[PDB]
Amino acid sequence: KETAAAKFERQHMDSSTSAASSSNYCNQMMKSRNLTKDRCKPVNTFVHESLADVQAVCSQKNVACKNGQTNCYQSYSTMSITDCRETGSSKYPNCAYKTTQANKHIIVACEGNPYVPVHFDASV
Repeated sequence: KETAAAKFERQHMDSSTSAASSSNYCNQMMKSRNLTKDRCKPVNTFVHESLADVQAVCSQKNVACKNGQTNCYQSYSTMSITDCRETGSSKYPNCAYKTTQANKHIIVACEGNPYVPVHFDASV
């Protein structure tokens, strides 16, 4: 089955673009990354950075996750991110999202050897 690390990349990484280029970015990416296949994922963040730069966060500032786990890390630097959240009209299978671009620090949970992101916790 898909590993947690691979799931993180599919759900949260977009090294192919430097920022969201239009209001339809989230609609298209949520679909393309299969985040709308079985239900409309309510909220999601994409990170417009290299994979290595995001993986490196696992060696940056430790902080407890929202759920209390202690394997979370905040990036030292801000990153280009896109916030995706369902619009009021979103209704499966016609999932619909508001695209918001931002430059924020990220907080990720990490696991494994290599020690890599497995969950996106927050943009801050």
